[PDB]
Formats: sequence, C-alpha cells, structure tokens
Amino acid sequence: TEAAVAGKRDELRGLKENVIVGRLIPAGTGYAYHQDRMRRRAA
Amino acid sequence: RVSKAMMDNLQTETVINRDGQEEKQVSFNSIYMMADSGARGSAAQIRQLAGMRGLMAKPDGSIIETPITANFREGLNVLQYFISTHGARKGLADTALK
Amino acid sequence: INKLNRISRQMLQEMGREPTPEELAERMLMPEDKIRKVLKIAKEPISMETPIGDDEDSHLGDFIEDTTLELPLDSATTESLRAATHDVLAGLTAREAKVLRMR
Amino acid sequence: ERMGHIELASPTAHIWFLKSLPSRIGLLLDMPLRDIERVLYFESYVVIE
Amino acid sequence: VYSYTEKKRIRKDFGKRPQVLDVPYLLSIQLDSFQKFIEQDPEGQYGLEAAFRSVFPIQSYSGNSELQYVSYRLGEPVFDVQECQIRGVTYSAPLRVKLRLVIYEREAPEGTVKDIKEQEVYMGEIPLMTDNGTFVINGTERVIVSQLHRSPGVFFDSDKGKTHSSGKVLYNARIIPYRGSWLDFEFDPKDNLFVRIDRRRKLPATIILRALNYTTEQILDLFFEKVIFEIRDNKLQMELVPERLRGETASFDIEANGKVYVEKGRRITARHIRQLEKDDVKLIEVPVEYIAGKVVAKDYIDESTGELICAANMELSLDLLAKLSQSGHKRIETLFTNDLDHGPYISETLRVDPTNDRLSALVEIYRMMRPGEPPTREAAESLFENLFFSEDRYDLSAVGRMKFNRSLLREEIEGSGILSKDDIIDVMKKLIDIRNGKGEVDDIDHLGNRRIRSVGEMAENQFRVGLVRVERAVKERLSLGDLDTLMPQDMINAKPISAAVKEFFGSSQLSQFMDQNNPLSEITHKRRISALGPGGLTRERAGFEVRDVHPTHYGRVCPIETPEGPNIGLINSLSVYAQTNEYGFLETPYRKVTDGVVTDEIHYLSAIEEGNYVIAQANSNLDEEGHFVEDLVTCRSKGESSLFSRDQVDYMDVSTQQVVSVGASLIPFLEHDDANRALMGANMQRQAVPTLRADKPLVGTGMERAVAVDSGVTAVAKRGGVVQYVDASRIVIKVNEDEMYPGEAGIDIYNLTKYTRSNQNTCINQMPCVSLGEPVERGDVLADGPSTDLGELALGQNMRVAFMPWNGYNFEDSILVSERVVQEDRFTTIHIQELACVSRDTKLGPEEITADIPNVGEAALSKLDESGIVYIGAEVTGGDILVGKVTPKGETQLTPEEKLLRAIFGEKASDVKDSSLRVPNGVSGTVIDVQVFTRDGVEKDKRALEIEEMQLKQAKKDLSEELQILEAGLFSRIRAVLVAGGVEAEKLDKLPRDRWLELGLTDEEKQNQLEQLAEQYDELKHEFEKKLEAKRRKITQGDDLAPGVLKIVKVYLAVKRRIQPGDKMAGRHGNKGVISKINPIEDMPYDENGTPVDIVLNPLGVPSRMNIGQILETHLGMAAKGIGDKINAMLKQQQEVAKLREFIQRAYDLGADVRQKVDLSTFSDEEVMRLAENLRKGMPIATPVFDGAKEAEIKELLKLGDLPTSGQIRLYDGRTGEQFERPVTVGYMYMLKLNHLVDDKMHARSTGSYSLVTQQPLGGKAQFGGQRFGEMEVWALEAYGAAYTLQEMLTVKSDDVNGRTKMYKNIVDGNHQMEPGMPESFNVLLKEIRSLGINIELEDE
Amino acid sequence: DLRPLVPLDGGRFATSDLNDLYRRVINRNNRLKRLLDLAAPDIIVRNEKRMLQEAVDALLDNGRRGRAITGSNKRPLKSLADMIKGKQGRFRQNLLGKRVDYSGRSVITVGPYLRLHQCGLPKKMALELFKPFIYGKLELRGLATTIKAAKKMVEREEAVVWDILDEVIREHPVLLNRAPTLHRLGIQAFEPVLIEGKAIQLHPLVCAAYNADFDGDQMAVHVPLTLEAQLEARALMMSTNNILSPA
Amino acid sequence: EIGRTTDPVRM
Ligand SMILES: [Mg+2]
Repeated sequence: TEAAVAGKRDELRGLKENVIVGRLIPAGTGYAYHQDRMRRRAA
Repeated sequence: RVSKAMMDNLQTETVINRDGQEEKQVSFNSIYMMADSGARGSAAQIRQLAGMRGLMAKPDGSIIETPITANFREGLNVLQYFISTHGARKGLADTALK
Repeated sequence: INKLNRISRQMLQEMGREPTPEELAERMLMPEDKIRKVLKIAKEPISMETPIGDDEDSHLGDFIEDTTLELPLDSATTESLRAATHDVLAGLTAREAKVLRMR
Repeated sequence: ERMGHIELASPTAHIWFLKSLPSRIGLLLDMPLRDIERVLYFESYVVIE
Repeated sequence: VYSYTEKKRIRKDFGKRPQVLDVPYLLSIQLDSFQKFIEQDPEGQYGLEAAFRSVFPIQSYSGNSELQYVSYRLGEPVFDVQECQIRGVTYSAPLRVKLRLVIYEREAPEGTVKDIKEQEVYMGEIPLMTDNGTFVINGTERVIVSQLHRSPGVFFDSDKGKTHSSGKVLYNARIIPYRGSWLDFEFDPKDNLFVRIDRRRKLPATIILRALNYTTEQILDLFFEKVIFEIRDNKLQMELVPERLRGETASFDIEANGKVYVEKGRRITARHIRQLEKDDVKLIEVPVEYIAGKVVAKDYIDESTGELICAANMELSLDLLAKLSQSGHKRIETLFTNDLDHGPYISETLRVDPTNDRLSALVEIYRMMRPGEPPTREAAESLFENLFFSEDRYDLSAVGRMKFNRSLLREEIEGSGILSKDDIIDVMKKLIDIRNGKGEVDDIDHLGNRRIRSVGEMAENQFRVGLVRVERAVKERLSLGDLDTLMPQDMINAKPISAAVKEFFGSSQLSQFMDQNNPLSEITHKRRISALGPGGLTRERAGFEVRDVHPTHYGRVCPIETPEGPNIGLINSLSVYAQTNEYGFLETPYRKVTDGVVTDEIHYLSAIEEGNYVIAQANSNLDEEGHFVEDLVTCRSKGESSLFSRDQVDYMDVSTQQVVSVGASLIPFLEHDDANRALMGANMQRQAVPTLRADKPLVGTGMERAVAVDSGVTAVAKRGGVVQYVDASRIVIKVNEDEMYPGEAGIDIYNLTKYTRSNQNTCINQMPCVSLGEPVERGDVLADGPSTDLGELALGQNMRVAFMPWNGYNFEDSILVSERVVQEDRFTTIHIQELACVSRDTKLGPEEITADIPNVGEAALSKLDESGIVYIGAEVTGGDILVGKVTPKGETQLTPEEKLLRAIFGEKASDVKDSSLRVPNGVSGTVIDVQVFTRDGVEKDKRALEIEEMQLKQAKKDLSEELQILEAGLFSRIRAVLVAGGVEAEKLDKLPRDRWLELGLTDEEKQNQLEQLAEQYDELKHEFEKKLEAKRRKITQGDDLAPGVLKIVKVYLAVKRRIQPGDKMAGRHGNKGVISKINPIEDMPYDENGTPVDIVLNPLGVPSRMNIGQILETHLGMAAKGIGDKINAMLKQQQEVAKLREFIQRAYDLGADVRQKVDLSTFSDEEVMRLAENLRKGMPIATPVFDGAKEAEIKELLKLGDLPTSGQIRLYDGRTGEQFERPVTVGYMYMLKLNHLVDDKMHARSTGSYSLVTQQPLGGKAQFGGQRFGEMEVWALEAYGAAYTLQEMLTVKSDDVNGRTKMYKNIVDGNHQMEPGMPESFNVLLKEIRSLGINIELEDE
Repeated sequence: DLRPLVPLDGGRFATSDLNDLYRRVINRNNRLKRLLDLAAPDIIVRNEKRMLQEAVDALLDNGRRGRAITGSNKRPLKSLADMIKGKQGRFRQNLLGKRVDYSGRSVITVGPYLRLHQCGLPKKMALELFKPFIYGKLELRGLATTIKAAKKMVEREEAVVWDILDEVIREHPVLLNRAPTLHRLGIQAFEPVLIEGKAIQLHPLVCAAYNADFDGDQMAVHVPLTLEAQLEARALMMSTNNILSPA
Repeated sequence: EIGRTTDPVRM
C-alpha cells in the first residue's frame, strides 16, 4: 500500500528480486550477465 | 572429588612393566580412548558413567540439594530417575524450539 | 430436492433406518432414476483451502493436478512425427507432396 | 490472463488505503480514522463545499 | 503354581521385590468410560440417561403442552464388526427413545393430562465401542484419545511481575465452568479490582456487586471491618480493638486509665498489644485530627434537613467532622485499612467505579458485552441473569462445584451448578485474602488441577449438544401446536443429533486412526492423555510451563514417554497403575502402612491427597514381617524427598514400575539409560513392524505377557477346558463340565483372524499356539497375534550383535547386518495393500470393467479373467493391469500429420479410453483377495457372481456348524431330564439321535416336556432357517455406494518386503540406525567356534548418548543364549531328563534373593522335556524395570553357562582371518525393525503432473511430485555463484510452462540449452495484485 | 483459471474461495442496483451500501475490518490479501521456494569406499531422474526408432538402458541436499555412482558439513540440467571445492 | 453511541 500510493518503482538490481522474477541472480555467474547488460544499456 | 578420583583411576591406571618392575602410562580403557581421542563424548559424559552424576535441578532452575549420587553403571533408583526426567525434557523442549 | 429431503427424513423416522434410493421412488412419484439424478446433483464444492493434516500444513489445493496440460513426451513425439512426415513427404514427387500437404 | 471488472453500483472504499495502520485516506484528508468510518458506515454526515 | 499353559516357557525373573498389585487391565480407560456412557443408569447420574434428564422434559412457551422423556434403548447393530469394516459403514447401534407427548387441559393452568401419547422414536445412531475400545467409523478402526484439560472451578493465579515493569505481582482469580461464560477478577498495579467476563474489556469489580443489588454500605460491610468512634464529651474518643494497631507506628500518645501506654512515634510492640489486651483497653480519647485519614462506611444525614451530610465511602475531612458533630450523631464509623494485613482495595475500586445504581451496573455490563446496541432494562437484566445464573446457559457441573468448594475451603462438596451471590463474593474475598498475604496461588500444572475427559464424557457432551439442537425445534413446533395431528416423530429430527455425534466421532482432533502396527502401539494409543483437542490449549498457546514434568506426575503420567517433536509433554501418556478418580482426576495405588506394618491394603490417592501424607519408596527394604528394615527410610512429602522416621511413613509405593507408562516398562535396564535415550527408545518401540516369525524378548521385563494379553491381538480362552479341533483358522474348546453352564452345549469356537490389512498396511494375523487335545484354562492364550509369541509381546527379534567399528560400514549410527539375517528371513515382513478401481458414471456413458482393453497385447491380459479382474493368487509386478476398466471417450481431435498417419495406415481411432487399475510402480505381490461392490440395480458380472457363490458356501457352512452346536445343547437338556429317572444306557443311544425325540415316560414333566422338546427343536430349525436366510440376504443384496459410482473393486496385494540397506532398525534403548551394508556370511567377524556375528553395532555410540542399557543387555542376553546353548547340547546327546531337570533348576534358582521360585521337582518328565525344548533357543530372562538384574548376578549367570565373565570374546576378522586386538563385546541385543522402510522413501521425478493454479509440481510421492527447493536452498545457491543452476532450478525445472517443454525437447536433442522466460507463478502474482486496486506492470525497455 | 472450480474426481467440485467472495460481492451489487430501481426507502439502500462495502472489503482483505465473514465449512475465507501474505502466500511459498522437477530423495547411508567427489546414487532413482537424457541417447545411438519406443525400452528396463545410464551418468554432477539447509555447504554437488539399493550412499567425511546421522536422515538429489549448471556444480559447488567453512 | 462497533447487523 505504501509503494502503491507513493508510486514507487522497482528497478531490480538485487538478488531477491531477480530470484522472484525468474532470472539470473546478479551475484556469481550472473554478475557478468548483469554488468554486460548495464553496459548494453546506455552504451 | 568423585570426578577427579574416577579420572585419576581411569586415565593412567594401566600399570605395566618393561624388563623390570612397573611403570604406568596413559590407559587403554576403551571408553577412555573414545573420550580422549575426541571421537565421542567428553569428560562430562564419562563422569556420569563412572562417577556420580550431576546435581539435577528442578524446572524452576532452583538446583536441588541432593545430587543424583549414582551413575549409569549402578542404577538410578526411581527417585533419581524421576529427577533426571525434568532436565531431560527441558533440554528436548529447548532444542525443538531453538 | 427439498421434497426428497423431507420425505427421506420422514422415511428415516418411520422405517427406523435410512431409506434406500429405490424406496423414495415408491413414496414419491419418480421413475427412480430421476431421484438418482436429483441425489447426484452435487453438493457444495469443497473449498480448495481445506486443511489436510499434514506434512507442513498443506491445503487440498496443493493436490489438484493440472489436466489440460499435455505431458512433454507427447509434445516431443509430436515434434518428432512432424519431422518424420516432412522427411517422408519429401520422398514423394513435388506435385504429389503438395496435393497431400494440402489435402 | 483475461481479467474482468464489476461495475459497482455505489462507490466503495478500498480497504488498504483506509485501514492500513497509518490510514492513507485518513492522513490525506487530515481527518482521524474514527470520523472517516463514522461517515463510511452511514452513521454521520460530512460537510463538503 | 504355574499355569499348564505357563509351563511351556517360564521366564527367569530377577525381581527382588514382591508384587502386591497385579497390573490392571491396561484398557480400562476407554472401556470403562464408554460403558459408563451407553448403559442404563437407574439414577440421574452419567449416561445418556443424564443427557435426557437434563434437556428433557421439553415444555412449550406456556402452551399447555410439553414433551417428556420416558426411557430409551440401544437396538442391535445392523452390521457386526467384520461386515462393517468390509462394507465401509460405521459400526453403530440405533438409539431408540420412548418420548411421550402430553397436552394439558383447556384453560386450566393446573390442567390435567388431556392427551398423553407414547411412541419410541429413532434419534440418531451411536458408534459402539468394540471389545477393545476402538470404534469402527468408516471401515477404519479408530480411537478417541483421552483428554487432559483444566478442571472447572476457581484458580488463583499470579502472573508475577512480568505484566508490568514495576515488578508488583498482580493477582487474578479465574472461574472456569464446565459450560458457559468465564468470569475473571484481577488487580491492576494501582490495586483496583477489575472484573472481566469472557475476557472482554475490564471493569471496576464492584460493578458486578452493584449488579447484584449491593448498595455501597453493605459492600463496605462485606469487605472491611469497622472502626467505631464515639463523640464522648469532646472530639471523638476512639473505641479501640487491640490487634488493630498491628504492624503500625503510634503517631499519637495512646494512653488509657491515666496510663500512657505508647509514646508518639513508637511502633506498638507485641508487649504493648498484649498489655492492651490484659488491660481491656476499649475506648480511648484521641485527637480528632487523626480522623482526617479514615473513610466513612455508611452515609450520614442530619435530622434537621434530612440531607446527605456525607455520602457512603467518604474519607473524613475534619470539616465533615464539625458538620456531623453539629447534628448530633453518636457513632461515626469508618473502614479499617492497613498497608499490610487489611488492604483498602474495594474502597479504591469504588472510587474509580463510575456506576451507582443497579440499572447503571446492568447497562454498563450490557454495553461492554454488546457494544452498539442501545441497552434496555429487560434486555440488560436478561443478559445478566443469563450470563451466570440460568441453569441452561451456565454450569460448573459437580466436578466444577467440588473443586470450587474445596478451593474456597467450604465444608460441603456438592451444590448447585450455577453461581450464587455467595460464590462470587467468596471468590472476591479469597482474592483479597491472597492479595493481603494469607493463602497461596494455584498452579495449573498440578494434576489435581487437571482433569481427564475420556471417550464417554466427550461423546456425552456432543450428544447433549444434539439434544439442545433438537429442543429448539421441539419448542418452535409446539408453539403452533396441535393436539392429535402430530405424533412425537414429526417434531423430532435426527440429523441434528446424528450429525453432532457422528461429526465428533469421525472428525475430531481427538479421534484418530489407530496406530495399529504392533500390540504395544495399539495398547499405548488407547491409553493416551492428550492435552490438545477441543476445549484445551494448542501447540502454539503452550508454552513451556505445561510441557514440563511436574512432581505430581509420579504414578499418574509417564515421565519418559512423550511424543517428542513439536508437542512434547502435550501428549503425556498414562502410567501402568494410574486410574481415574470418580471426578476425573488421576490417581494411583499406594500401600497403606499402619503404625509399623506395611499392610497390603492398596489405597488409591488422587493428586492433592498425595501431597498431604508421606509416602514410602517402592524399593524400600522390608523383610519377613511387614516392618521396614532401616531405621529411617526415603520418602517424599510435598514435591520433595527426604529421610523420614520408620514410624512416620504412611503409604508405600505398590511396585517399582508404577511411575512409568506401559511403553517404557518393556525396556530392560531402563534405570541405566539416560532419560533422553529412554524417551527415544520408548517412542520408537511402538513403530516396530510385526515381522514374519514373532520371536520373544530374550531379555525382557515381564510387562510383556500383559501387554500382549490385555491388548486385543492374542486370542484368549474364555472358559477353560480341553482343545478339540485345531485348524490354522479356528480352535474349538471342549469346555469342562464344571465351568459349563447348567443346560447348553458347551463348546467354544474361536474364529482366528487370518491375513487382513491393518491401518499402517501391515499384516495382522493370528496363528494357533495350541496343540490338538491339550488342556487350557480360563484367561489363557489360544492364538498368537501379530508380534506375539506364546503370549509374550515379541516386537522384533534378537540377534548376535557385536560392538566394534567395522571399516566404517557402521559409521555414524549405521548398522552392518550380515547376510544370514536377510537369509534366515527373520526380518522379512508381510505388507498388505488395498488397491481400488472405482467405476464411475460419466455423461458420455458408464465406465465398464471390461477385459477387452484397447492398445494392450494379449500377454498383458493373461492375468485377467473374462470379467476384467485379476485372478486371486497371481503374483503381479509393478505395472500389471489388475482391473481392466475402460472409460467412454468422445471426439478428441486430430492434429495434421496425424490424420496423415492414420489415413496411411488404415487404422480406425479408438472409441473408448483406457482407464484401468494397475499395480503401482516397483511393487510386487500376490493378490490375496478381490471384492466387487455392485450398486443396486446394475447387473452383476461373472466374477461378482463367483464371489457371491464362494461367500455363500462359506456362510452356510459356518452357520451349519452353529446349528449343530446348538441342537447339541437342546438334546443335552433332553437327555438330562430323561436320564434323571428314566435313563437307558444302551437301549436309547444305539439307534440314531432323531428317533431320540419320540419316546415317553410316566406321569411327570417327563410325561410332559414332549412339547418342550418339540417346540425347542422346531424352534431352532425355523430360527436358524431365518438366520441363514438373513445371511444370504446380506450377501446377495445390492450394496450401498456413493452417488454416481457403479461398481467398486478392491484388488488386495500382499507384498513381502525383505531387509535391505536403508531400512531403519533400532534396539529398545534408543539406539537406532540404518542398515548400511549386507555382508556375506564369511566376512562377518567370527568367534573361536566359527559362529559368525549377525549385527555389528558401533562402539562409539554408547559413551556419547549414554544408554548403557544396550551394553548390560547385550551381556545378559549373551548369558541367556549361553544357557540356551547348554540346554541344546543336553538335548542333542539326549542323555537323561534327570540331568536336564537339575540343570534348568540350577539356572532358575540362580540370583541373589530373587522372588521367582520354580521347583522342577514337581514338573513331570513329560513337561520338563517340553520346557527344555522351549528353552533350547535360550532361557528368557526377565528384568523388572527399576528392579533389574544387577551386574554381579549377570556375571554369576554368565558363569552358569561356560561363557566369560567380561562378556568380551576374542573375535577374529572373517576376511583377513586375524584376531581383532583387545576383545570385543558380543551379546544378543533384541532388535526391533522400525517401519521407516526405505522402499517407502525412495522417490524421483523426471517430469510429472503439475499443480493447477500455479503450474509447478505436486506433493510427495503419492502425486509423484518433485522436491521442494525452498528459500534456504536458494540462499545456499546464491552463496555460491550458481546463478545458472538457480535459474534453471526455479524457471525450467519448476515453473516456466513453455520453457519446460522446450527444455525436455532440448534434453532429448542432445542440446543442453534453456530458455529462461517468466515463471508462471510470478505472473499469477501480478494478476492477483493487479486484481486488487493496485496496478503493477513491467516497465518495458 | 487462477480461482478455479476444477471438479475433483467423484463428481464433487472443488472451488476456490475467491469464487465465494466475488459471488457475494456481485449479489449485493445487483441487489443494490435493484433497491435503487424500486426507489426504495433510505434505510434499506443505506443498509445495502453498507453490506456492499463489507463485501468488497471482505474480498480485498478479510479479517481486517471487523470480523471475518466465515467460509462455508466453518472458517475465514482466504481473500486476496491472504493469497499474497504470510508464510504461505505467493511470495514465500510459490515464488521464492518452488517445487522442482528432476529431483528425489531417499534414505542416506554410509558407503566408505567412496572418493569424496562422489555419492553412491541408486540405479532406480538415477534411471528415473535421467529419462530425458536416456531417451535422447537411445534415439541417438539408434537403438530405439521413435521417442515412444525409447520410453517403452527404458520402462521394460532392458540390458541396454543400464549401459546407457552408465554412460549418460558419467561426468555429470548431482546436487545432494539435506533438509534443514543451514549454511551454504549443505548443498554440495557430487558425481553419481550407480549403486544397487535404494539408499543414497553419502561419503563419510561429508557428514560434518551436511550434519548427518545415518539413522534415517533423507537427502534430496536435484540435477543440473544444462551445460552451464553442470559446470557450476563441478567448479563452484563440487564436494572437493568447499573443504573450508566460509564462516 | 454511534461508533464503538464494526458490525453491520447492529447498525
Ligand atoms: Mg539424523
């Protein structure tokens, strides 16, 4: 309810979120994927 | 005193003799080797088997003033056993809830 | 249904025991299969959150499998049969292969 | 996936923004929770305009 | 001295103490409570008689007509037990009641009975308790566990200091009725007395007093004393009572008689007070400025105006003193309040109390009880006089009233089951006492404050609920009453009553499937004191206070047995000798010791009677006279033991077992185990699975003969006699002439119960242990049950163990079973499953049970006869078709390439769908029984008719034997009258027994009884004809089945599971452990004679767990099996029975002042050889629990055989052939086989069936369901870097409903890729949030 | 289909609870529309708007405002906020910790011949867990023409499926697991050894990590399907790579 | 006496 009124926006950038939403944890072997993705955005 | 006596009789009481009269080294008591290796059990549990066991406390925590003077090689009579049961169940009810 | 239940209550207070679904045919005016259907009209749906024991507090809804799915071996075998029929129909003539891919 | 709606005949207060411990409809109106519920239960009127 | 059926194998007994009280029938809790319930009570006590007397007579709303109880009956069951289990029905008894309706006269309140009307009416059924205390509810034998809740009454509790930070211990008296609203006073830290009702908001506790129309004057009267003050010629001299100055400081110079007793500021010493008592110092002049701190009792009103000078409960201000002296009052009385021994609490509560008048109290109670409703006088007063005083909606039934009176220290112990003014006012006076300091709070954990609801009481409560639910309708219907248009059956339903009692019995927290996979488990499940269930605390509410073994559990509840885990001590289990008091409180036997003698008059003491006396210890030396032998003996007075004088003990304990449950007195050497391992051992021993050859406990405790007999499994003779026929499926006892009744054919028939599935799928069996033509006696076993051996409870089997590390195949707790234990088939059990092939009715059509299944080769249907069901006897494997069932299918579809394939190969697609029943994967078995239930009106197939023909031959055979036996007794009585004057020895018994009838005798009833014989004989003929016809009806009639189910079939399989790695085993002392390798016989360590060792336990398990029992019991089992080897060696040479007799007599006399005394001198040579051939395997030794065999006697016994004293043998190593240094223990530990069988554990899921709402896999192994990969494993992968493993772990393997099929395709294409996607359960999450008012979407970029 | 009325076998339907809560909201809604069509007295439409506020309320979150409208059995209905909340909502139950394919469990036992990069894993569990791999291998080596033929081949358990299992097993880690998975070493990937029996033999130096007695403690063997996850189970999670506690 | 209750039946 608080995020709802406050219109809050979740940019994932965590381990719990990327486990919820079914994709690579940005921790071990997934860290490369996520850094390469951050450079693949805003190149 | 009972614990220290059982340990002084338990750890070195092997007396031997090499080309002569008598020497004494660390013992080969099976239960003692199992307690001295570090395999199972400490000196506490050995204490309870040989020496008198503990001063069992009531569920208050108010320690009783007559220890369970008998060990598990002799028999705990009905009173001593019923007093052991208090702490037995307190330990089980903790380690369930920890 | 209220007529069936009321006559069954009467038949149970009277006949001693619980009446059988043919005797309701005789106390009512039913072909005795209409009463079988009327009894078969299902009761309330068991709420799919009924607690069932057990094994870390699991409700019934954990136990109702999915039936409209198709098990992946049949999906694999449909793919395999697709590939087989393609490679087969390639063996025929082109016009006959087209008439059979169209028929 | 297809959702559907229901056209409520009368409006109806979304409970989360009315009963969450700091009441959002409450502190938005700067109005205590008790008076808002007295209005919502059709107990007491409320002024507007 | 011994039974002839006891001389088969008489067990040595190292019991030094004499038995004084036989172990009572271990199933008296269940049986005796229910026999209380369903039984004629010619008085208003317990029963259905109590329930009907309570609710009835139902009388209308002054409508000149009422309905009244008369008497009731329990008809016999439509189905006896076995038919009931086979058929699925509950095993019940119709409850016929004889209600009687009467209409009164017309317009005469004293109206005579106008119209009476009598007719018995069916109201519900009630499940009958079997012979054993197990009901049969839906063909599953159940047990209603007991219940241990708080006794009704008043309980003064502390809540000490934890409520508030000041540490000031509050107090509260709670009143718990057996039915109705609670009532709860208490103190808040300001010491204001607050009242709570049903645990709602509190109130000033004088609010209820005012609601009881007590004006402020007499409230102050009740709760306080009086300090009088006379205006005696100047400023209020004081009438002093001496003891009132107690604990105080005299802040004024209190003199008397021109004698200043006390100086100012001087605390009145006891000298002062006794001096004042001596001098009788009554009225003493006081400065009036001291009466500024008092409080007036009454209200003071002047005579002149009659106005209120000062209200009641008003602290005296000296201006009020002037204003009252001016009017001329003599007495100015106040209250007597000290800080210590007379507190001012009702006064302060009156201060905070807002109410004044009874209407205010009633309305205030009403508003707190019904907030929102405008309070009305009649509504408020009805609510109040219905909270605590209506005989209907409140009750402290006689247990409540007894505990209530005993707590308030009343003198009578019987009263009215509703509160009164006296009861509440005494609760407040006792709470105020216990606040001031005199008195002690109560503790809930005290088994005099903790009742037991059995089965009878709870079923009675549910039936009482049913009766109120029907009385509402009865009154509703006599409101609009007629006179002759309604009998007493149109008024009364049953489905309310029946629904209530049936939904208790079949669905309660306390009504569970019997844990029948053992005799010990059944008999320790019937005896279970559960603290859970309705009307009692839960797993989460409690709470370590009730979990803990309180010192009044001695002999009432077991210390060491309790189902460990989440509910420890919530499921305590009743001890050996504990009974239930008249009122439900637990009590135990104790021997009354007189002045010096230990009288053997056992004398039951409840939990609060025990705390007064001083009771001896069970193992107290007393010798030859009944006197003690020591000059001071251990006892226990009040939760504490201590040495006490010889002439100060009052009771001695009955036996040295009376503290443990029955589960924990089967453990040998319990006194040597830590309490913890005995908990685990007592708790595993009832999971031991009945094996294939019940052996015997080679080292026991004598509690096991009774655990087997007093259970139900063994078949005990009712009347002694001599056996006549012993099949493996019946025994037939030719009863003796003396025990036989006057006239009836006395022969008993025992239908043994052959292989029939239990609850836990094991196999409950019964074998005969008798021989043809062998004497029996009453109370004697005839048939071993499952896990019994000649009447001793044999749970597992004993086998030669050895405590040595064996190369790590017994590493942690693992066990290294040798191949001769799997090879002797000695742990091979028999498990019996029940498959079912329900044949339902679908809108497309009926499902048939055809053997013409589509898409299966002839070799699959070779086990199926023409009707579809498999042949009885045919060993199936996992996957066979047990019942071909085919369901109508319609119009599926055809994808492209499938129309192509079908057209290419000229096949016509099938019309009907295979839905057969097939044996579950992995399982073997031999189908021991099939049963077909055909709904009434569906044409029975071939096999249903074959099965009916079989069952009908069998029923007719059994009933025919019945008729033979009964006609026997008829002609017995006949010959009895003819032989008793008029007998013919040979002139009548040559010719057949049918010409027996037609003969006469001179004028007598012998002249007569011509009609006696003929009537009896043709009566039995006709009556048995109708009996057999009724049996042919119950066989042939169409069974009753659920709606829309044509016919049910129940293929019964009987798998024989051997022993293998994984099957958990466990001895009795809590040493458990999973088999980890099955060595060949050669590899086993072998002793010097070459005898291999059957099991190699681990040395390193004993010092750390501290169950030394397993070692002493290994040693004594070795001694016993040594005597077994010696006697076998005497029976191979077969020298003489003189040597055998003397040897076994030596081995029985051994001991040190044992009580077992056998003289084999009186044993006939026909009997000593039998005794020896039973003892060839090894002399069974007993060891009563806290009384066992001491170590010196164990060595002495081991010296009796030629075994070694240490018990430690030189074992060789069967592989390398070279001795293990430092000798090893070898003995026979008696080892159980817990049913954590590994082939009920292994499971694996490649791809299966998926959940419905969230497309993930299913539960465990019954739905063929994947494991749970919960949060903790997710963190354990995040802790590595496995972000690829974790991704396929929660996307492809689990949930991503497209990616998972496309993963299976890749995995078969030799390509290990994946496609991640969005799990379906997250997307369910979005639609569920988004179906709130919230909007949660995915920003796309 | 997220609030289904699926018919469980027996002619009995097994609805959800949201069907009840929506059915009630829509009934009170339609009734209020009627009570405004009849131009009703004020107290009745006020009562109906209160009942509708309660119904929409007990739908969006039940037990929050006043007492919970009880389900049919006797119980509070599980309204939507109870779908999401708690230990058993979607968030913790179905979304963080999923059930899993390719996984099983059976009793563990000792097996000391093992090297500590391997776990004795039974033939029957291994042939059950590795069926996609076996089917692909059989139709690759041509011993089974179609996928269905390979299926019946491994169901009949011929002599070639055990060779094919010994070959698609060879260098392929599996992930043993024990129930309370306290620290990150209670999931370690081993290399299977195909072993008769039905107990997962676990190496004896590994019990200190897993914290395992051998008196009944079961273990779960999951599988790394893909190629990257086999590499992470071999490099990262193997049993010879964490022989030092990360604490 | 308006508030103090969350029951619709009483209201
Ligand atoms: Mg373990």
